[PDB]
Amino acid sequence: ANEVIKCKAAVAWEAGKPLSIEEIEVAPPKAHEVRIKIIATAVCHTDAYTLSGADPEGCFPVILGHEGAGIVESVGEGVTKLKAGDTVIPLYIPQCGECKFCLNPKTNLCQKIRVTQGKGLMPDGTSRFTCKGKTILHYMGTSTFSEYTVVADISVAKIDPLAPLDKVCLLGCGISTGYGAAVNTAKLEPGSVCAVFGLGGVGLAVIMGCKVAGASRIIGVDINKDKFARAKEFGATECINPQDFSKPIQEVLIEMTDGGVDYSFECIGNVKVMRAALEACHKGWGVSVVVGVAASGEEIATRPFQLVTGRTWKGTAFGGWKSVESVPKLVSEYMSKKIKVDEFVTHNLSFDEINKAFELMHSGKSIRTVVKI
Amino acid sequence: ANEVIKCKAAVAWEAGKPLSIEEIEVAPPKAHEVRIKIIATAVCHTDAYTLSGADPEGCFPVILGHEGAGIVESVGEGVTKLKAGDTVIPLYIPQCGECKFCLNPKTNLCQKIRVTQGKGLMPDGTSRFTCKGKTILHYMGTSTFSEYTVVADISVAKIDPLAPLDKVCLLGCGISTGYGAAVNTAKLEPGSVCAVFGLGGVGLAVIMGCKVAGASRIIGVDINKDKFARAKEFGATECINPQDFSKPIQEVLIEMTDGGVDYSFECIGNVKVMRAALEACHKGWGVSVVVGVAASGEEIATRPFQLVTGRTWKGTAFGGWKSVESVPKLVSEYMSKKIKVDEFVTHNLSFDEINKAFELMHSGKSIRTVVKI
Ligand SMILES: [K+]
Ligand SMILES: [K+]
Ligand SMILES: [Zn+2]
Ligand SMILES: [Zn+2]
Ligand SMILES: [Zn+2]
Ligand SMILES: [Zn+2]
Repeated sequence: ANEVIKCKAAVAWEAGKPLSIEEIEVAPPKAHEVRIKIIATAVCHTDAYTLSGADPEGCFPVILGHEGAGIVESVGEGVTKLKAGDTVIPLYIPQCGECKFCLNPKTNLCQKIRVTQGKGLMPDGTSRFTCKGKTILHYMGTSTFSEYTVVADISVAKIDPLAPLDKVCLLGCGISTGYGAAVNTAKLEPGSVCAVFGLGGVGLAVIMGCKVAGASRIIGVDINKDKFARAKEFGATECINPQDFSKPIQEVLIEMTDGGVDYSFECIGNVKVMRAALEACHKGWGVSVVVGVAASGEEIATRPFQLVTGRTWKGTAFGGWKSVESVPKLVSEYMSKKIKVDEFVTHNLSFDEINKAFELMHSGKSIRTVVKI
Repeated sequence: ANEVIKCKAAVAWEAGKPLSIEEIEVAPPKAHEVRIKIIATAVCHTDAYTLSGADPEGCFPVILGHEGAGIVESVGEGVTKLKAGDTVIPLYIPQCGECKFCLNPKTNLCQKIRVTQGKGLMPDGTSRFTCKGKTILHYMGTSTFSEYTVVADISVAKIDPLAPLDKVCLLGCGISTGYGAAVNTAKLEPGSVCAVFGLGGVGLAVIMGCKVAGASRIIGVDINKDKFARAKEFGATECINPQDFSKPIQEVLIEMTDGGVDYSFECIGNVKVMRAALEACHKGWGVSVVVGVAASGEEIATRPFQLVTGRTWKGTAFGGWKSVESVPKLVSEYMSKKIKVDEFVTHNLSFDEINKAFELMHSGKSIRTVVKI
């Protein structure tokens, strides 16, 4: 029978502090749960946001991480679609396929287990993690910063067994989110003129998506010009640094596109840039998609005139992908060379050096650092 | 040859004062212009707004009015599509049919004459109105509060000769705007749950559109319960007065619809209500359409979280209808009984009593007052 597993995990004991590599215990999977051996994981801006303590919903102690890939170690009772050995990717956006959201083609926001997930617990209201006599919380239903994690059986995507996990773990959030923002949320048409604010992992994926969709122009926008080279490699036709201008960035974009862009994407999480992204859109048919997650309490604003005269304000979560059915297809698109993933990896580290990944992100030198468990 | 015409018109010499019935001179139609004999007109909230003086770009003196219907009296050089005797409706939203906007299926905001129109002038930068030696400005390119008006030849919809002008003049703005907001901007699907804020002419037209689209639930929202009866007559499944609840109206609507509405429409021009309308929308797929025009400088706001979790913020102008090609079709839908127009008329007055139409505006079980020229 499935026994308790003693392994290593990067525990976040408290907000504002680095992660600590600890010996933890991972309980066996209960009914409709799956225990996964994490092979590779990466750090997303969101993991850092929660660790900072700025997240009102953040609770400690906790095992963070939501971009990962591994192998099913064991399954709980009732689980038949998955078995030991299956290659998988943990999902923070599950897909029960039965709730009103899963049944509605216009959304991917399954609500079946959100309450418990928000509390860092499995669907039955308890955690499978313990460390030095203390209960350790789950995070985003995935907790990938551990040699072994337990997730709800609806939070699992079974993928191509030949997929390189040290690469597809990135489809766990960043890449999928930006890519989906373009082809799912915006559904931009061939020839579209697009602007992408923020040239990090998500922004690059948006550009990637705009290129796949056939955009005629893709303008990258970032104050850090060191991000331009890679942005162009991904498809950006040109990049502009807001600091090189003495007028609001939206005015710059309107000027260089004769009215504004057809589609804009904010991939930073800055409400001011969000307003700018909307206002840089063309009158009559422009559409701006909010992809980044802004700090709590912060509000976006603009004059209703902007909407009345034709612009549309949208947002997206995990690129609008119905997770369980989509993630496997995204992996296949990677395997068939339709989308890029390898190009997103700028650094590689061992599990013990996971804090360097946070350091590299904060310093803005990297796009994605893959951590080998 | 076309002579100067001496006729009656309701002139607004200054803001805050009643319109004055004056005897004016209407110059003949210059190149690509059309002089129309106005048979019937009505007052829209926008006319009242401009007259109030609370409008920054509102100039004086001016001949207001933009909801009208009449007959072509004469046309200027180069006009071949229209001729004396044609039955028409003046358009504040043109359709030159050649600009980037007119050629784009996603918008109806022709820009060919926007600049001159905003200045109360014809395309050539001059006005065709004079009174007591003073030049009188045009308004919204229509100036229907006159026995005769002159408009750009692209601001004309040629309609069914059998149409009752004392009725279809309302298709000049109010009805068409609300109706189009539902079927063009929202494009709501059968069975949709809707909420309409503001139960005036525009609001009722939105309700009408929701019913035509097959909406299942249509909740009218207004602080004036006197507007509910007619709202139900037009199709509202129920009406609620925000003042009857302690909780913010969006929370009330979310509770009533188990999550929020599929589509909301703000038909008041209040940024606070626009925010409530958006937040009253269901997670994952809710859409809110701003139909009302807010006061200058005022802005709408919300937490980006609302968009990231699936809601969309939109707006509309004249219901998104390509004016010249759509108005004739709308007249035909009225003639074939697909939509209502007669039910919007709550009062009838003579031209000299036009000021009462404005008095009736500031309150009531009054929707539209048709002024017989
Ligand atoms: K689209
Ligand atoms: K729709
Ligand atoms: Zn993430
Ligand atoms: Zn579900
Ligand atoms: Zn045009
Ligand atoms: Zn109007």
